[PDB]
Amino acid sequence: QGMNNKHATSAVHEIIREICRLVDSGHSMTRDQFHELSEQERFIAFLAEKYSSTIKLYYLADSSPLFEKDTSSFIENAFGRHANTVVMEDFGLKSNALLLAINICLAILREIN
Amino acid sequence: QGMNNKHATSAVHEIIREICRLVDSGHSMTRDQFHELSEQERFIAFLAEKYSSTIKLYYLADSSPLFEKDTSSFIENAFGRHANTVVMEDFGLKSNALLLAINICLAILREIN
Repeated sequence: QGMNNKHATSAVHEIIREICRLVDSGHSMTRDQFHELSEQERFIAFLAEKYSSTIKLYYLADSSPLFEKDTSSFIENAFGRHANTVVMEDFGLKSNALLLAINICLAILREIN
Repeated sequence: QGMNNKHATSAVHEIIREICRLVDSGHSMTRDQFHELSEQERFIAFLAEKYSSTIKLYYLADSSPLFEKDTSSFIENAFGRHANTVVMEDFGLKSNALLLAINICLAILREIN
C-alpha cells in the first residue's frame, strides 16, 4: 500500500537481470525447489544468499540503503501467489525454473503497472 | 505512432517468454551476431526463422492474424537502438547474448509504458 511502484518496478527489472546472469553462468533450479521457495515466500532471499558471492542487488539486498521491506515483501508474496497458479509448461519450459521465475516477473510487472 | 502500446507490450512479453524457452533448450547466441542482427533491425525475424520449428509467436509471426507491422517494426528498430548503446557487461553478462536481448526487452517495455 505504501510500496513505491517505481521502486518495485526497478526491483523486478533487477531480479530479471540477476537471474539472467545466473543463467549465463549455467546455474539452474528445479521446478520443485522453485515452487517450494515461492510458496514459502522466500525465493528472492534464497537467491540473495546462495549466490551472495556474485549477485548484485541494489534494491533487494537488505544491506542496501535502497532496500525497502514493502517492495521486497510484495515481491516475495507475489512469487508465492503466481507460482501457486502457473507451471513450467504454461510458458513452454521444461527444465530450468529460474526461467519460470523470469516469466512470473513479467506477471508481477503487470500487477505493479 | 499508431502502434498499440498494449499490443506492443504483449509482444515484448512474448519475446521474453520465447527467448527463455530457447535458453531452456540450451540455445545461445554470440554477442557479435546479436549486435549485427539488431543493428540490421532483424533480430526477431532471425529468431522466428532459425527456430521456426519450435518458436511460438502469436504476436510477432507475420503469418499470425495478430501480427501488426507497426509493432514488429517498432520492436526491431528498438533492438537496433538499444544494442547500439549497451553491451553484455552493462548487465553483468558474458556469453549468451540471448540474455542481453531479455535485458533490452525491459528497456523497450520502459519505452512503451
